[PDB]
Amino acid sequence: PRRRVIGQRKILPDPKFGSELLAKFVNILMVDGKKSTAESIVYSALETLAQRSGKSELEAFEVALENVRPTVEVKSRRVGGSTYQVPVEVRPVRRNALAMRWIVEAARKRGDKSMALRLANELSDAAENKGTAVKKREDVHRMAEANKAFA
Amino acid sequence: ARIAGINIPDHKHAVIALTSIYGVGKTRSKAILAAAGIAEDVKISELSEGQIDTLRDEVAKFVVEGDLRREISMSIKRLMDLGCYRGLRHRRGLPVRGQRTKTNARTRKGPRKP
Amino acid sequence: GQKVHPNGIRLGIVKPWNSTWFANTKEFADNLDSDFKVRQYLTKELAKASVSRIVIERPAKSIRVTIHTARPGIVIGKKGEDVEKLRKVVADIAGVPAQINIAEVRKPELDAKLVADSITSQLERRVMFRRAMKRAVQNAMRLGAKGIKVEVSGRLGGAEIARTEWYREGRVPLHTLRADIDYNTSEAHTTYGVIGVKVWIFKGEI
Amino acid sequence: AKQSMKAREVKRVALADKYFAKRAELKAIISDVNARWNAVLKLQTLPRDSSPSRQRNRCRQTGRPHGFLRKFGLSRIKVREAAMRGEIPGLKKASW
Amino acid sequence: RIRIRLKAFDHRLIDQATAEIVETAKRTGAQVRGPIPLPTRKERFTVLISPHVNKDARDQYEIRTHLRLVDIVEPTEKTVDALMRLDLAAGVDVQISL
Amino acid sequence: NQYYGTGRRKSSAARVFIKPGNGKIVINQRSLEQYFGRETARMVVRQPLELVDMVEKLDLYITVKGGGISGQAGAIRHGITRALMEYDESLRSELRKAGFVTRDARQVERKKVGLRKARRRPQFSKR
Amino acid sequence: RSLKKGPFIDLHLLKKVEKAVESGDKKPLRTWSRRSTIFPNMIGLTIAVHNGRQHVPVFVTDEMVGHKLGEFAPTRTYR
RNA sequence: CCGGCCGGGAACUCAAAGGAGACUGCCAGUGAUAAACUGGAGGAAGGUGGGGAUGACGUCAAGUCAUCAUGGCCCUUACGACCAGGGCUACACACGUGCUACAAUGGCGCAUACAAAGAGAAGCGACCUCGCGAGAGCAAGCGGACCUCAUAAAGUGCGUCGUAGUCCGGAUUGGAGUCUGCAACUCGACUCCAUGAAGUCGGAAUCGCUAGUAAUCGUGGAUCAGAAUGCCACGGUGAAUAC
Ligand SMILES: [Mg+2]
Ligand SMILES: [Mg+2]
Ligand SMILES: [Mg+2]
Ligand SMILES: [Mg+2]
Ligand SMILES: [Mg+2]
Ligand SMILES: [Mg+2]
Ligand SMILES: [Mg+2]
Ligand SMILES: [Mg+2]
Ligand SMILES: [Mg+2]
Ligand SMILES: [Mg+2]
Repeated sequence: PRRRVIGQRKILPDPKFGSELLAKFVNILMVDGKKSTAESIVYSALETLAQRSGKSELEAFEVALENVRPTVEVKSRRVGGSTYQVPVEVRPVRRNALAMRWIVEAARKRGDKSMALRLANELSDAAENKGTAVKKREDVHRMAEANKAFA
Repeated sequence: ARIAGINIPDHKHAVIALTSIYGVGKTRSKAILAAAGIAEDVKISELSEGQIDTLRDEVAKFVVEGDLRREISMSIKRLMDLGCYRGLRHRRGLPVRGQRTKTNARTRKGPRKP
Repeated sequence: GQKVHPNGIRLGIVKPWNSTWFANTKEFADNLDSDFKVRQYLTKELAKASVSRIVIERPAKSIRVTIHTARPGIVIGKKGEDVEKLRKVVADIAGVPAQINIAEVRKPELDAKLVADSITSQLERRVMFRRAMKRAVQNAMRLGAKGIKVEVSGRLGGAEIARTEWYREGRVPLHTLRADIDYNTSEAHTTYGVIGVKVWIFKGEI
Repeated sequence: AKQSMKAREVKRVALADKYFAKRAELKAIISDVNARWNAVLKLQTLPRDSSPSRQRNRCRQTGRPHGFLRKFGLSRIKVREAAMRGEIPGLKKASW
Repeated sequence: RIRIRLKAFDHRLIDQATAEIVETAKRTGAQVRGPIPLPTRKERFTVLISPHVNKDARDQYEIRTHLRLVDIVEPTEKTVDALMRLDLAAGVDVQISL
Repeated sequence: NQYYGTGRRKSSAARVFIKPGNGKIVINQRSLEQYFGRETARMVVRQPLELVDMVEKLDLYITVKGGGISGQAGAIRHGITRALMEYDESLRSELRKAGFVTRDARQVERKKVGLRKARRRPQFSKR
Repeated sequence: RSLKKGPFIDLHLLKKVEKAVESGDKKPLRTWSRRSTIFPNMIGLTIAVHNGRQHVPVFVTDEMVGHKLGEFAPTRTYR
């Protein structure tokens, strides 16, 4: 990205619900390239969220997710000697690229017995925005807006 | 549920439990639940004392626990007595089997200090 | 010290191979050495026979041996003698029997190895290294050569501190694989050290 | 690389087939379920250099005992010194 | 009834003793189940390039070995005189039996 | 006549034969399931019948060797759209748009001396 | 621990031990053969086992049997 | 004999020789009507398609007199040569590179699908039989798209384990062996039975990689009697991210 600007590879809208969104989710959660066993845990955790919320599938993900999405974020900036934390209103496409990055990240750092379990409770805490990841939204806003000044 | 050793184990699947003994390690275990003829994934619940003492006799067959320790130590003391290489090394607190000492001996050398 | 051998990288294309034979491991071994032994003995013999390149081929239980020289009648001797005393011991060395073929070297000033060898032969006669290189170069542009270059190396003349000094005249694309390039090599064993010659001769393309 | 060390290696191949391979085969069967008159092994009192595993494997031209290849019987150094003059049939810098 | 295995390191060549053998058959007696290509085995010798040190340098040479099959079905005593005494090609390896 | 399409992808190569009939699928003499219908991408072997219909209209007995679970299911996938050949080239346009027509030329890249594996570079420190 | 089918010992050492037994033990007994498996027929004797600079005296005993001579003649002096 | 297995079949898979194909050339946007870029078309492949080979003149008296060669130097009944045994494997430590982990995206048992690329006669070694096993005896085919190494592992099934220094992790050590080789004490590699350290994710600091890549999973090979967590090759599954 010095000069060679780029687009964004696109992935294969999810083998069950037909969404690209969840297809990035699985990947995010995927590890050592185990797609075979990746969605396995994502569907089962979307299954515990399924009826443990009733609300359904599609829409229960959409909300829980809706919370851990950030609107703004700071961005380093080494100028006259100092690093200068500069706020910048962040784009939609990433606005949840994180939200998912955090939601996944939040569940591994957790006590539940299994990944389906862990992941489930994160979505659910996030449903009522009171989980680890939602806090990462909070502390991200709280980081910018302190740099409210710079703009 | 005592058996063989001072040890008083049990409360999960069998084959696993038996490993508790200092002298049985999975194979000697499988072999005993088979030589005494008992289910191998069963807890002690349902497991009658009547069965437990049949096993107790099976393990009685090998040098487990206390005796094993002593016999195993006698083996090491014999070494040292003979003033051989494999013993000169036991006394000097370093790897017996040739492993390098120039680095990474640690396990057989105790946490490094000065 | 970071150029690919010019001959080597060509082989696949435009450049031949000075051993064509086939063998299957078990004998590939003994074979390779047999070769070294013939190119060894023959070079020390045909030293002053301006020999430019000696090819070898074993066809089933035979060894042929071809000899590119620029003085055929010296290699051959009196109506066929020298060829014998050679052939003889050449077939003796390789064990299996041997013919021998004397290829004539047309316009030797174009044969790299024969150029180097002269530059070498001269430095040991004790001649101005600069002069020799320049002579060599010309006689080649003279006879066509769409390019050439020779460089020597170290204790050039005497210098306790060693040099190289090249001399490119014409064209010499050591990157173009089509390019016919004849590259070879000769060292001179002087009284003050060992000077190494590399000659490139650019002959065309396709 | 040091005549003497070369020479050593030649006498090694020499004896390697005088006794061993030949006379030493009397140990393969002489030590198999044929039971015992223990003279059987004892007989390993022969030249020492007479065993084949005692042969190093040296560059056929220079004697270098490292970087050797059974195909060409040469050190990687000489392999390439010849490779780039054809010298080795069918052998060329390759890619893929 | 008689197949001749064929191998040499150079390809712009092996299929020339091939199409010579095959030709020096059909014209004569004849038959020949066409010349078959067959897996060319390729040895790969990769060695350190520096006289000393620099394990990251190295040359990567190879040796392609090419095969050709032949297979002649009608052994005409004439075609036998055609394989024999009409042949050569120093760098090629021929195998008459199997 | 047997109306055929090859198709192949990374190390695998599948041959897809077509013949109007049912909604049954043979591969290496297997049920769509008994080979990998019940693993990652059963849905993709069928896939090449989306904007082009079947549900039980046309038949397909195939084979395939080389590569793996998803290479073999990619190879076949190619061969189907390739066999839809015969049934005109009207349908072989939204098969472009589908992407199914292309040959996924992504190969395993070599392990190249000096590295650990193609790209992977030996970690280094200066001192 | 190796050997499996026919324990090993050098001939010169073995017949250096009958040059003692039937004859009575002489002074210490020199062999460089640190490979040889120690035998019962050696108990009570002393074998001088080379280690680099000299031969270390070793009184064979009712349990140095299976082991080698080299096992009782340290080769690396570390103080 | 439900075994491409036998007739055949020359279609297909492949095999290896020879061919065409991609040029910013086509529409268009941008840009000075230019170069170029960008988007679209068709196309297996669009913008040097993917990768490799190829490393200019030169910089570091950079590395190599131990691969070899060689000027000078020095030893020469010793600085040379031969033999045994030892040593290069030492061990308060420090640093570099790596391998194995701390575990349920996992361990375990049983069932079970799908590779690629190499290797080989002083070789690869089937089959059978013995041995829990490593291995062993006997013995076929194979100079090899035929035969052998050779049952890929991740994966998917069931089941079990239920967050514990654990059914995680396997160091260390004891005991008993197996094979190579005159020879496994120093110091070989494997195996069976016990043994079950540290380790619950790693301070300051720091590295790799932009796509079939990283990450992970197995496979072969050169050296080699024997001795790979190294090295060189191979395909399996398969990301994230670039304002
Ligand atoms: Mg350490
Ligand atoms: Mg010398
Ligand atoms: Mg050796
Ligand atoms: Mg890979
Ligand atoms: Mg310098
Ligand atoms: Mg230096
Ligand atoms: Mg000299
Ligand atoms: Mg050393
Ligand atoms: Mg375990
Ligand atoms: Mg971990």
